[PDB]
Amino acid sequence: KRQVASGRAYIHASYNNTIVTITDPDGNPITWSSGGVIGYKGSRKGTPYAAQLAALDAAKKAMAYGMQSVDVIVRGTGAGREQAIRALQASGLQVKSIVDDTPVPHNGCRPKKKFRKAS
Amino acid sequence: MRRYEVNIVLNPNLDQSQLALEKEIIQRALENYGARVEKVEELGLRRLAYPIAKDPQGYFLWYQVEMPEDRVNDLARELRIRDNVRRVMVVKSQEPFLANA
Amino acid sequence: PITKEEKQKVIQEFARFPGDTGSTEVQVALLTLRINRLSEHLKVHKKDHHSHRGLLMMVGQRRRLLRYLQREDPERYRALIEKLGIRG
Amino acid sequence: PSRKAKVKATLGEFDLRDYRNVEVLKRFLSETGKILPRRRTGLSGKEQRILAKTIKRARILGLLPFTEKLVRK
RNA sequence: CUAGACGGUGGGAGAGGGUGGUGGAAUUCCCGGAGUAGCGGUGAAAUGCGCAGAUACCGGGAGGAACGCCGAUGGCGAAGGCAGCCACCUGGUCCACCCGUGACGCUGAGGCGCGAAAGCGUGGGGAGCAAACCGGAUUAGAUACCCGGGUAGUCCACGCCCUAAACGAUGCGCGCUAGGUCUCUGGCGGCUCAACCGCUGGGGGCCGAAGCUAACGCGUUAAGCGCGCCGCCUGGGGAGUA
Repeated sequence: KRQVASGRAYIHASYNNTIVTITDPDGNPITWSSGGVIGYKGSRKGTPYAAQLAALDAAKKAMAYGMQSVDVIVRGTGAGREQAIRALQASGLQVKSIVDDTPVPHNGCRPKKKFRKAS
Repeated sequence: MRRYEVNIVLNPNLDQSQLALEKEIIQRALENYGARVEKVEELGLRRLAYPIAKDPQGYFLWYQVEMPEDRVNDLARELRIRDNVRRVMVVKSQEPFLANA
Repeated sequence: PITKEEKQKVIQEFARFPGDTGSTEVQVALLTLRINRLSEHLKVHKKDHHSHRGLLMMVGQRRRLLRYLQREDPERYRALIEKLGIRG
Repeated sequence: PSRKAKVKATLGEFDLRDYRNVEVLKRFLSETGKILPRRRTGLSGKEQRILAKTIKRARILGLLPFTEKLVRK
């Protein structure tokens, strides 16, 4: 209930869950969805299907604020990130562009054991 | 003495005056350290590959000098003191290593 | 560093005769020069151990050329020392 | 394969030591600020080794990038 | 005396070392903005965090530590080990000319020095990581592995400790004994130049002559053929102990 139309869609994939946040031309979120927002509670939350559902839920809800065109921004890798980038393209919203902006350090903090054994 | 190459990138928003003033201090600074100005170039403004001091452009000054190496480090401490000075790279002049010729 | 000037100045100042570039006297002189600079650099930079080995060697090659001088001409020897000002 | 064209051949006689020739230097960079391998720069071990310092010097001055974003994907 | 060695003049390459400076990426925290119901995490979960509004997103700030691509099958150092850029201080080393000294050599018990990590002492710092420790889970039990926290420590300085698949598992020097192939770094030379090519010097790999070896394998970077000097083994455990 503002009527935006043009905006951004942040797809935050991960090996545990996917969460999409839609925003206005300059960052402030309009609506957000995830694997939890919808049914799924544990492992299920990750799965590409969930990512899909969540993507859609995100768009549908954003359709209300009158959204139409969006720029997609993918962050991270995980259980079905592409499905999300697809459910959007189909959701109805015209996807203006998909862009990987997954953060990466130029080597700063020692990661937790679980993510070390590398170099 | 050794022959060097001073590079200086300063704010691209200086007016005719403000600019010529910073150059003043430079030329002034150089002598203060023995910098014997062999020559100069002034490409002036250029679109930086990435922003410097938020500013996406830069004004360039190139001076090929001759001076007491024992002070080259100070010469640049001095040159960096300026607020409009947002880059200073002194380099030992080197024979132009050609290639593909 | 030691300029060509700084260098040749010592070379001519020690040479046994016009054009002498490798007389023991000269060599020892040049080494005494390098040593001192290094010993200097090292009075500061007490951590630059890597360079210190370089000194151990200079001092080495020198005390070894001098050893050769006595054996041969015991006079030029006492002469070189006094001059350069080696020992201590 | 990497047999598209050696950046060296596709170019003139340049001073590999010159850290301001954004014009030519920019040629040895990937579709990102990355410095290309000899496989693609057609330079030699020695030449290629001098380029790096130059391309890096040029990066500090702000003339050359450190890294660029990838388009497509 | 010049064939060893050292020096001179002139070319050169390099993450060799020391001091100061300088940048951007990322993590954490803090501040502002924008927005709801979860986020996180796993084999599944739970603890945990979140409506005092978390999660993802934008901007601002503070602080510590480290320095993708290039990067190699690469380079440097005596070893341990060493990878932004800039200047200063500084070590080693190769090549050309053959110009100077004229055997000035080799090895080296003991000595002295150097010698990762952890650890110790004083002080500083602390972003991330993380012995101990505090929890969650798994299990028959779990004093573990997995997950959430977390102190010493890791970072700096000064001093100490002195150890190790510290490996090429191959003490140092010198001489002598088919090649082939890839590679890093220098050369002067050949085709009117260049592109291309030469061979030639130093280094890194692979394959292999002769030969060596118990075999495996080694094979001008010897584990081959020789000489010099050092260290060490004698069987295993007890024991690197008393």
